[PDB]
Amino acid sequence: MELGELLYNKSEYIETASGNKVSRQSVLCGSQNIVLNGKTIVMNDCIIRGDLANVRVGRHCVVKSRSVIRPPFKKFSKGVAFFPLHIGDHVFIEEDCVVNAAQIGSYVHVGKNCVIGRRCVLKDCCKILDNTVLPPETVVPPFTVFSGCPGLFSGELPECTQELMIDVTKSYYQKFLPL
Amino acid sequence: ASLLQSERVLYLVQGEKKVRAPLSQLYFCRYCSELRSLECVSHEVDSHYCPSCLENMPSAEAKLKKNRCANCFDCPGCMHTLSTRATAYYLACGFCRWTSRDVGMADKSVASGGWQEPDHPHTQRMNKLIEYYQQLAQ
Amino acid sequence: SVKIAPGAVVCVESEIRGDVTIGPRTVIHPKARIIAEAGPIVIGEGNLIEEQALIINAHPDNITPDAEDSEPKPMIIGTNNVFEVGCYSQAMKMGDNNVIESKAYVGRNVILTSGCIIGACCNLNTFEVIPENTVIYGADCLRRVQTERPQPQTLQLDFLMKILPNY
Amino acid sequence: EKTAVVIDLGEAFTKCGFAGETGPRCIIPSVIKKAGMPKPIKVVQYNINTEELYSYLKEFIHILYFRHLLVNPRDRRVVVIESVLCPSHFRETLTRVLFKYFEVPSVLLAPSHLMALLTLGINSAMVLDCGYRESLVLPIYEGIPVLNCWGALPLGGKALHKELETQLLEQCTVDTGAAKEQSLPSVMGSIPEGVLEDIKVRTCFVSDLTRGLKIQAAKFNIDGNTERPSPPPNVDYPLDGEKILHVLGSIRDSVVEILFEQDNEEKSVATLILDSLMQCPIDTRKQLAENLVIIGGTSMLPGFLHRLLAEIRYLVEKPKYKKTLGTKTFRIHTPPAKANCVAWLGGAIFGALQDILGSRSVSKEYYNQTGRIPDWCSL
Ligand SMILES: Nc1ncnc2c1ncn2[C@@H]1O[C@H](COP(=O)(O)OP(=O)(O)O)[C@@H](O)[C@H]1O
Ligand SMILES: [Zn+2]
Ligand SMILES: [Zn+2]
Repeated sequence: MELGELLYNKSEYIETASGNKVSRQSVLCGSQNIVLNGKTIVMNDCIIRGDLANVRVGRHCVVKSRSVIRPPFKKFSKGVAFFPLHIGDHVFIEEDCVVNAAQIGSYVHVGKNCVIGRRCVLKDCCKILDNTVLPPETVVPPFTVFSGCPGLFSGELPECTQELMIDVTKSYYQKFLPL
Repeated sequence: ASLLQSERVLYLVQGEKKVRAPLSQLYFCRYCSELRSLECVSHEVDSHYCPSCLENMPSAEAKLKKNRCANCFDCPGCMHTLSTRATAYYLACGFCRWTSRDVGMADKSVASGGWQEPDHPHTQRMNKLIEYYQQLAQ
Repeated sequence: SVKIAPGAVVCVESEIRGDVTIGPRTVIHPKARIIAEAGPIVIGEGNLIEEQALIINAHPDNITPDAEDSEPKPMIIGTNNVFEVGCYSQAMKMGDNNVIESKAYVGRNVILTSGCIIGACCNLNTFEVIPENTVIYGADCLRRVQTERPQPQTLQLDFLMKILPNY
Repeated sequence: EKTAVVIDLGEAFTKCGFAGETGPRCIIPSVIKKAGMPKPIKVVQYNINTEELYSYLKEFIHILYFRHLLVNPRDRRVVVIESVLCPSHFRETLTRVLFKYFEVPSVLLAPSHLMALLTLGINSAMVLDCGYRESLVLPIYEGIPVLNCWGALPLGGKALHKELETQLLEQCTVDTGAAKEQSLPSVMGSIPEGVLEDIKVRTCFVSDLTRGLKIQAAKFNIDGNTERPSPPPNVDYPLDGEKILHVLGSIRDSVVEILFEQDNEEKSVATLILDSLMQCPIDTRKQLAENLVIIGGTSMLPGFLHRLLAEIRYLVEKPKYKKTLGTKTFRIHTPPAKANCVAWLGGAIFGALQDILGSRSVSKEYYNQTGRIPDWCSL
């Protein structure tokens, strides 16, 4: 709201360990294969399944409530297996959002309730708008905005994304405290 | 940029045309002392690239190829980057289930090299008219 | 009131309620919401369910007319059927060889055939039988297109047999 | 020298590409998606303030020169195709945008009718331009446009879109998907122009003269009991997903008739050729009649060229045109590119002529000095 990030008070129940905060409400079925190296946030009722995964997330990663990050299955003639996805640094997944994406780049703002397709690659410094469908096996270049049910080039982003996005994710993390 | 409403508080530019824009969009000019907008500044062309198969093409090759990638294709029904599927290759979309078999294009033995667009029907008549007017203009 | 079948890798951690009738070779993913409110949920072999998938038989909650005498409305589902991420479903009869896409809201009385796909993030409340081997794409408009051949998804289901153990 | 770019700014669609090519590279709706506005504003709009028009054209030309075409604007020349009697302030603005902001080397303001003639190769021909706003005709005799014998009527795309909307609202039958299986009239107060255009193209067609003449008298109902031909089957069209509009068979073949209707004045798209040709010089009559050209996207409508040429030969026998244009042989030219992209193709053929282009075209150095674009009005 007018550049400034607003207050969000968390409850007592949340798994805070080595900077990484993960809501107890949010199930993450397969805790072994999933890894959170940095000071990540995972909001309540969110899913990070371990269906033969290697879900590596960023330094300041944010996943809002009711949102799912599942790896896609690669339809290979040699052997059909689930491809391990790698969420980049400073990644912001918005609320109620579906992600079946392989290799999500750093410094990205994925919009609200937007379905990303199977085996979908996202390069760094991009932005997917809200109520948008990226089809299976699609690529989005840097400094781009993809939107619509087709999921196609809408326009370009501001030049200063790399520097700006840092402030957003770090401010949200700092502003997001217990009550 | 969008999550925080950068499109609220705006900075003004000095010159002929006055514009109200967010600081995120604006650029500072160091040669002189006056910040200028994306509108005010002149735009150039550096490099061309495909959004699917990210391959930096030179300016000369683009003019020959009509600003297009040879390997990658976009579906006609919906506007999305197609994918090569085998059984010996057919072109299919992920969003809509439009195939290359539907319109009746034959499957190619080689993956990329085989696929092509038919020649323009009035291409021979075109060159004859240019050469006539070229001689007449001379 | 549960009719669990061997071979089917239904995960215990997924939520189930009512007079369920489980299929031979079905594979239910965790946090998959199946309810048998009025009539039973009949499941065909190879009918895998992925992520959030609201399958209810609550026509008594939807309308509540107090008509059709008993009105069991038993939820029949076919074989080799992929339920994707966040797709709402409520179909009394549903055919074999059909794949609803992610966040696809299927209607209160919509009958699915073979080789038929619902569009991702597309909602269809209107009651209308789907033609044989035709796909719907987009939310803004339906834009129906007839497919050349039906698409099978057997290999995917078969591999989950190996994964689900110790999860 | 570099291959000069060709742009053709229209109300419905803009043609864009490079000179010495078989057809245009990009053809797109002439609109811009501004932040806040739900429906995108139209870039060409006649009779508005210059500053507001300048901003829209600046926004549009930017999209053409970077997103659609990939080339530096300052490097290579421009060939701006625009119809004769295009509003003064609009053409003055369009040039001022290209010369001031983009800093193009030189613009050439070619009339669309003379460009359409080059594509065929014939030196003299009659040219009808059935566009979006107005269906204009202008006789071109051996390179010289005859402004004296001009002709225009508002029987284009806009007039046809409006006529379709009116007819659909009368016989309105939509299946919303909310106990709307029964015929529901005018659930939506207005239908968006994007939908109406798609219905027109796919559903509606141009009827034969014999069947059309019956349709005219049928809807009139001039002391006759159900004297209409059997219509085509009713086509169901989806509106915004769930809502299914059942289009009546009568609407498909009646909507077009407003173009070819006499309406007492004796002013149709057909009559406009013969009205112009009768006003032409006596020597030029037989050459122009023999060489007819039908450009514009409105004439792409299926079975338009047959109805027009037939309606011509019927209106010839009418006593007004029977004296002058009685024993004349009307023959249509088939241009190399499609009816929509005939105008553009001429500018490309002209753009390929680097030697003549530089001389005829107005240089930026001249515009910066003078500030006076040459027009067919007095200097
Ligand atoms: N391929 C086509 N088939 C049928 N109708 C068309 C086609 N292309 C355009 N049209 C219709 O005819 C009109 C042609 O207008 P156009 O000549 O492109 O614009 P302008 O007259 O402003 O240059 C469009 O508005 C559209 O309604
Ligand atoms: Zn490519
Ligand atoms: Zn497609």
